[PDB]
Amino acid sequence: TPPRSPFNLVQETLFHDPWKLLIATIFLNRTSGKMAIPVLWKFLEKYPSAEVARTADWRDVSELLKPLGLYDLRAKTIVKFSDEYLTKQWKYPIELHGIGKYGNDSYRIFCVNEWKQVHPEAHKLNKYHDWLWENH
DNA sequence: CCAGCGGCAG
DNA sequence: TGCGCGCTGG
Repeated sequence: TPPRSPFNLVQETLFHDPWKLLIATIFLNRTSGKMAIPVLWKFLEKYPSAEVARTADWRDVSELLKPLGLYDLRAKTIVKFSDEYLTKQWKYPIELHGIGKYGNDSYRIFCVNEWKQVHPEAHKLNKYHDWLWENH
C-alpha cells in the first residue's frame, strides 16, 4: 500500500482499482489536471468499471469529455482500452490500447510493488519516485 | 476577447 | 500525422 506523501497525485486515491488509475492517466494526457480531475469524477460516476465502460457508446463518452479536448480520440480509446483490460491477457498495462509509459509507470509504482524498476518521466511522478528512493 | 501549449494509434 | 480544449499569461 503506497505511503502518505506530500504529493497531490490522483493515483494515490485510485490505486486499488487499476482500471480507474489507468483511466485517470488517459484523462491527464495533454490536459490540465485542473480540468481532467472534476471530469474524471463525472465519468467514474457514470462508468464506474471497465465492465460497463467497454459496452459504452463512445459518442456518449465523447460528449462528456468535450471541455478536455481530444474527446473523440479519448472516448474511442477508453471503450477499446476497457474491453482489452478485461479480455486481453496482460501483465503490464502498456500491452493495452491507449496505455503508454505514463500509465505503465503509474501502474508499476502504485498498483504493483515495482517502483524500483520504474524510470518515470512525468514531472510529478518523477518527483514522487525520487521521494520513494530518498525515503527507502 | 488574444493564442501557444500539451504521446497514443493508425 | 491527427487529435483539441480552455488555461494561462499578461
